[PDB]
Amino acid sequence: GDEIRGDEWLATFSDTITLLLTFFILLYSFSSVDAQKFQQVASAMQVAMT
Amino acid sequence: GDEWLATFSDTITLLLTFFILLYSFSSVDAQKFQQVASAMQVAMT
Amino acid sequence: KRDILTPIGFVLCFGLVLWGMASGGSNLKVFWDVASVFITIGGSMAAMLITYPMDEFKRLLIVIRQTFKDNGMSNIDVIQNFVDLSRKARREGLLSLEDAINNLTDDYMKKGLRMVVDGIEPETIREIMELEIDEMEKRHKSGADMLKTWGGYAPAFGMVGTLIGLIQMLANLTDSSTIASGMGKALITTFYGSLMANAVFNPMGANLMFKSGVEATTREMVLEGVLAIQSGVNPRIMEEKLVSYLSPPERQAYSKV
Amino acid sequence: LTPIGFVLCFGLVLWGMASGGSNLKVFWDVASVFITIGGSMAAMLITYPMDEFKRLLIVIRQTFKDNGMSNIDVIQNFVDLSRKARREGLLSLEDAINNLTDDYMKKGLRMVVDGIEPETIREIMELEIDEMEKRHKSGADMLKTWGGYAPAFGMVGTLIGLIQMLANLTDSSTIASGMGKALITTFYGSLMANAVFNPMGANLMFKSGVEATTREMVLEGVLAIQSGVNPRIMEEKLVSYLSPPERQAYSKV
Amino acid sequence: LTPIGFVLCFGLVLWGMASGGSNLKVFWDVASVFITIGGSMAAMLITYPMDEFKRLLIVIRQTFKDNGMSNIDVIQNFVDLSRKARREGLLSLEDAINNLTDDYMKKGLRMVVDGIEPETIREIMELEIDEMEKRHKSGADMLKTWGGYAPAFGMVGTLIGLIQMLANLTDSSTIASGMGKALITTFYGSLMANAVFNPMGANLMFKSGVEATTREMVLEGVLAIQSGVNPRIMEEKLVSYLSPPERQAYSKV
Amino acid sequence: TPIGFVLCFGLVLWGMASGGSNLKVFWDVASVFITIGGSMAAMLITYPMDEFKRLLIVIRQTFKDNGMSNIDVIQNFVDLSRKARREGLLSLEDAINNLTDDYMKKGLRMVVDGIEPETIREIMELEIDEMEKRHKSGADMLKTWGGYAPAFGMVGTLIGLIQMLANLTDSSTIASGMGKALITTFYGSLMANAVFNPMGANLMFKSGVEATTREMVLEGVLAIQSGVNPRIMEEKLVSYLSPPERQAYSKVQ
Amino acid sequence: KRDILTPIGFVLCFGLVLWGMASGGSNLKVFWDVASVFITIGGSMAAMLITYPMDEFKRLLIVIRQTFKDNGMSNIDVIQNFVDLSRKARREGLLSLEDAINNLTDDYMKKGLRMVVDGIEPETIREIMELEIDEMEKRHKSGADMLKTWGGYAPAFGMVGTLIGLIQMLANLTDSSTIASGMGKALITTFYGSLMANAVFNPMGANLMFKSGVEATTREMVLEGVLAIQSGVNPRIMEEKLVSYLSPPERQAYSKV
Amino acid sequence: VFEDIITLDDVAIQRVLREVETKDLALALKGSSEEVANVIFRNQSKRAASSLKEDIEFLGPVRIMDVEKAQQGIVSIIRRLDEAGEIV
Amino acid sequence: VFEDIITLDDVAIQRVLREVETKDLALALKGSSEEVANVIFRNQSKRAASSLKEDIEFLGPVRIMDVEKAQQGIVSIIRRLDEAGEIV
Amino acid sequence: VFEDIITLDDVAIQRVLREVETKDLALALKGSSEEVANVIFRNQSKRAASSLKEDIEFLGPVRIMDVEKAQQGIVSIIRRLDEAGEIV
Repeated sequence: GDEIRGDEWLATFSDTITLLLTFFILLYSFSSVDAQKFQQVASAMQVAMT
Repeated sequence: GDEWLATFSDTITLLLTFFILLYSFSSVDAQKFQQVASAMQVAMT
Repeated sequence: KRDILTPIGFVLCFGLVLWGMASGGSNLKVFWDVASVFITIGGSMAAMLITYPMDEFKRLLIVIRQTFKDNGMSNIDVIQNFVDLSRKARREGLLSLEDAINNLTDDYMKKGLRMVVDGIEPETIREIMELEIDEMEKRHKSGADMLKTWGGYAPAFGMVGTLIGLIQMLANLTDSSTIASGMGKALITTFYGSLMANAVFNPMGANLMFKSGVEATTREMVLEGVLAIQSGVNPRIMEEKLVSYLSPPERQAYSKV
Repeated sequence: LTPIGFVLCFGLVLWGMASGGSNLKVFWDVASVFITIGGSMAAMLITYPMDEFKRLLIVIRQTFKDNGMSNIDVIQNFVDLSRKARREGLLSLEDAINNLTDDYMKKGLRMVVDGIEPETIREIMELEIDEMEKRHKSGADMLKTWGGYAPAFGMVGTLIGLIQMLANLTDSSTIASGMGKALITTFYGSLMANAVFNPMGANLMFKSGVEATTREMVLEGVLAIQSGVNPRIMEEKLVSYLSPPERQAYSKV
Repeated sequence: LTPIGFVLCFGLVLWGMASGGSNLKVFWDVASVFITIGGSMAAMLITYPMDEFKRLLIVIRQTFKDNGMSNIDVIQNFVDLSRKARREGLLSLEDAINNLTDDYMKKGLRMVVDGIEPETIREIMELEIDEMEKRHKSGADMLKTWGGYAPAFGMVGTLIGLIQMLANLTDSSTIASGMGKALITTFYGSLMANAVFNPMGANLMFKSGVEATTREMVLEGVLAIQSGVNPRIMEEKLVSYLSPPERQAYSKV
Repeated sequence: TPIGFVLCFGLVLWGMASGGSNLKVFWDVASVFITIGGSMAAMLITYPMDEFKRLLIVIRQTFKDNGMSNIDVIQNFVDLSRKARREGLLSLEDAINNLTDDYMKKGLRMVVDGIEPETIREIMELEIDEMEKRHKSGADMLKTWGGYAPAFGMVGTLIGLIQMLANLTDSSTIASGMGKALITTFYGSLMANAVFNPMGANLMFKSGVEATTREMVLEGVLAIQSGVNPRIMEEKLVSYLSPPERQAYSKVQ
Repeated sequence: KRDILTPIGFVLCFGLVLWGMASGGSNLKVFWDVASVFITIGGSMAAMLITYPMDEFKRLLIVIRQTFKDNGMSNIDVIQNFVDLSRKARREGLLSLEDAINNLTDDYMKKGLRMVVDGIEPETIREIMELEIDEMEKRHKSGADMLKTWGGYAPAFGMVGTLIGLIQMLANLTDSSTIASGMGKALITTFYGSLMANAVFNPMGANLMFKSGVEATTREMVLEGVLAIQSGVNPRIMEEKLVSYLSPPERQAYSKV
Repeated sequence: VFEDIITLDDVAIQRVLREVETKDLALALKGSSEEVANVIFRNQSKRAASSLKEDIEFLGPVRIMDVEKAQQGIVSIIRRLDEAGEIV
Repeated sequence: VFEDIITLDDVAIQRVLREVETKDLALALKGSSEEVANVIFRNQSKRAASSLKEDIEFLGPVRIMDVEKAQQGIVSIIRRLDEAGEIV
Repeated sequence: VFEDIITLDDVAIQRVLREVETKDLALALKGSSEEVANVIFRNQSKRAASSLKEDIEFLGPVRIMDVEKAQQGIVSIIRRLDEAGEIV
């Protein structure tokens, strides 16, 4: 009953993305976001979602 | 009961979506980095 | 059999999800995204049409819908019906039962009893009626397998919408509207895919399998009641073997009549 | 329907891709296509030599266009043949057998017309069902294997993209757009798996079960012709294969 | 099974959470518990009928007492019963049967002293074993299903939190706190799956095998008493059911 | 044929070279030891030396042992059934020895030597089972290595990340160390998806193809002993052929 | 003869991981933190105590330890011991082996031989000896399944540690000490969990089943050797039947004598 | 033979019919009268009678001697259970 | 005798033809004239007749007695089938 | 003829004390003298002798003339091995 499941890639993808997220959170910890650039994105998502 | 790990990698990718976007609008403070780098050594070493 | 866990489970499941969505002051429109509907709901449904032809897709949907109906009468009534049939069949013969076996709504008791009245040998009746049970279980398994197939397709297409959204977001970092549209696509495609899989498709297909097994047991004891009518026995050995098929929490219920 | 499901699947996904006004060229990358499609294709050549791959491709293509007779029409032909066999014997069915369009009903009934005992007729016909199921399973297994390879080589290409961009970076903005190009190959592998390979593999599995039910139905009824059962008894046993929607459709015909 | 693994599991994980001078209130959210536990419980109600839950409660209640009969005790009394069945006949095995508390030894032993065929006894006792394994397997499957639902509905709550926060960002400094708050439901789902549901489901599966071995041991001893084997024969036949730690403990007593 | 391997690594190598970055960013001698050596060392713990020797034998069989065409199997058996009908059963010795296919001379030799047909099936079904067991064991070893290689690549990636955090000095080299640590994961996924997993699936598919041919040969051998008509022998053995193969066989026979 | 693959594998596996850990001239202390030990190693071990009671968990630990402490005589030495015993059996009688049997080290061999000396029926000895093999195989499978259960628990609790680290980092992303503590928790919990699963637990469980199958084959050959003493055969028919169980590398290994 | 069935009561004629199979009943009914078939096809099921309607036609040519033995066999079974609860 | 198979009806011959083994039928057809085989060829399917064509031709010169014993098997099958429904 | 066990060699007694039941042998030894018991105990395994001792201290009071049935059966065991590898 050797079922063929195409999820062997999933373990590598999940761990690779997980440490990529953990590594990008580190960069954001000691970074300063541009307030004007963020304000454009924040206001645009209110329009898009609502 | 492990079909949800597909959704976990989906959600972690979703979590990474915001931070890659935030990182594009960001620059290194060069002083908060020293605080994080110094405390990095203290926590592990 | 007046099952209440499934209606209650659905109300609490979506009621808790809806309560979570309407938590704080969030307006419910933020959880609606047409692009997301096309990607995960539309994409997984279209993948379902690749797996299942539309003619067979309609058939399995009908099979799923019929299994969740109230059906006919309970395991208590069929034993009462068979015992009443045994009294009438043991006095007026196997015939004169045509009126009694024609107003029934089982369509499986009717099939077996009509063969009994016609005078078909028990071996032929048993093999025909056991073939009905085997093929009905195959139909129910096919419907439940179809729900489980959709339960895997929807989260798979929810992840596709995540990649679509992130690729869109990262390729248009100078346009805030495209950033907002891409990120809304990625977040809501996963939300739709996880809701369909975990709140509907996966639980419901497993629910179909439990209902199929209960229905198979009901048909297994209807066959015994049919075969015992043909091999005429008094309505005390009939009620002796029919209650043996009852569930442990059901046998004592019949004892109180 | 599978041919329209393919059109619907890519059409609905593409509409969602273009819904937010973004240009669709951001999803197009020739290098990503060759890494994901070519890499998974090359891996399939490792699993299957390019002689069994062709045969399995033909096996998949054969099931896509075959249009057999309906199960309801199987009842009618068997009921008609059983009624005719009870009037003029089995040899009168020879002209009717050659008018069939199954090659499985024909094979079983031709053994019935000749003197072939029911024991060997059954095991020959069940052998055809078992080998038909095995052939469909092998074709479905080939499609499911490709449904795993394509995201696997999409992940390999994503690592290639991530490593390449993280080595040569100029600013935080060019890094963010680097992840987008790196994830295109993963998007290709996920799309190919979920829209083509996996649904086609499950389609073959579903078709195998449907044809197996029809063939068990045909076998149980080929043996009834030569056993001389009553046409009503044959119909009663035969109709215990159809869905209740099919049972009423056969009643009115 | 004592509930010390649950205290250790949550206690040791809680110590790690609070280790690096981290405040634990960032991990507490009352609404997150309802989304994760309540959402997965409502899915379990859809998945399983009422009788399955009642059967699950029975086996789970049993596994927390386990005040049964030791395997060394089973052979010790079976060997003693062999001597009396040899010294004083089989009919004398009536008071010793009713003075034990096993509820499975007695049923098999009473069959032996009532003149029932060895094949008949094996049929009844082995069917009872299969019933016990089926009850445990279905109970373990229910807990494993809940172990898949809890992380699934924890991620649904995380997605809801991410969607809600993104609709009202407005700060650029509350994003990380909002993402951390939304992640709590997923953490609850993983914690409940890995510390409660999955280990309890594996506990039921392991307990089923232990009881199956004990019942197979009793069936062998019951059949040995019926055939009047030598007390030495049944001893070495039943010793081949004990671990080497148990064999040295049994010989020293 | 290593055509799949050349295409697999050629397309992957082309993908790395497709980007403007030099191929040296993908090369890391230390990463090879962590991924290849780490997963190989776990395989040494997992498998004894006997399994490795059996795996090497079954790998060499794949590239060398071709097999026999199913069209030739039916063509030979039909003629052998025909010849054994005109002449006696003890007249195929010339044809038996001239068969260029193992397991078929051996199967036919115990037919002319008068051993019971049921024992012939058991002897030659066990030969099928050991062939299947040998291939499954080798396939499981390759699939286990296909799981070990990305797991140890992830371990090497984690080691690189942990080392980078400890020695955090320059913020402009954080992403460079990010991509350098990812080389181990790239090696693990590349070795799993281009070597181990496709080769393990290759053994599983080759086992099924062989098992079908052996069962077809066993079916023909048993039909020769219990003398059946050549029409029945052909009809029984045609079931093993695909619909495309039946047309090819029909022209010759 | 001697199993040297798994000690080589352990030295190579943990030597290479240690070599990578110290590759950059960094302190090995950076890979140690108690929080990750408490979450992954402590959490998965405590989850193992939920699955396995301490009495049974310790019992399976001894079974695992005893399986890898094989110091018994090799398969060739057992065969050479049986032909030596068979020579004395047909020269001085079966009762003369009482002194030789009590000096044996294999408890399985003595158990079968003592029954033969006492005159237990041949089909009773085979039934008992087969039950010895079957129950020993079941015990080994329980020990290997215990290791595989731990091989899934440890990575699962390493992902819980990742969730703990991420939430801790996200809640206090302006502390720079919570960031470092959360950063280490997320990465090192995964590091511990993957090492336990892929370097220790999963390879050990599979290794255990291979040793169980080899030991079962040795017992099956000891049973035939024991049963041939009872029947009575010169050390020429005994030698040919015993070596059929020998592995192909072992078949001609003893061919010199 | 096969004449005193009309006098036989309606309850008991159903009882004997459950013993004699379709093949025996149809063989004896070829050499009978029209009103006997009406008697037979009124204590049988509505669709069971239709089964015997076509069976008798399907036989076609047949030796006459088979009719009496089937009729006698149907007569014989009635006598051998004539002492049961059914009226003589 | 085996020479009486010609006078039988096509329906009766067809039933016994698929019952008699092809080897038995071939063994009993050497002692009969060509006209006998015509009533056998027509009352069989094309595949069954084709198998009979090669079986009679590739059997070899057989003893006269062996033909005699084969005809008894065929001629006795119709003997019990005389009252089973076959009309002679 | 009983009491010939003490006259045969140890190997012959060892073989015949390998298939007799431990109950009837105990039944055939309760009335025998110590010299007959001595030749039985030392030509048997330690476990077998302990089993015999347990079977002679818990036999209970039994009547005469049934021991001779065990004794004749024990002697008959020697008779059936007289035509085998065993010698007298």
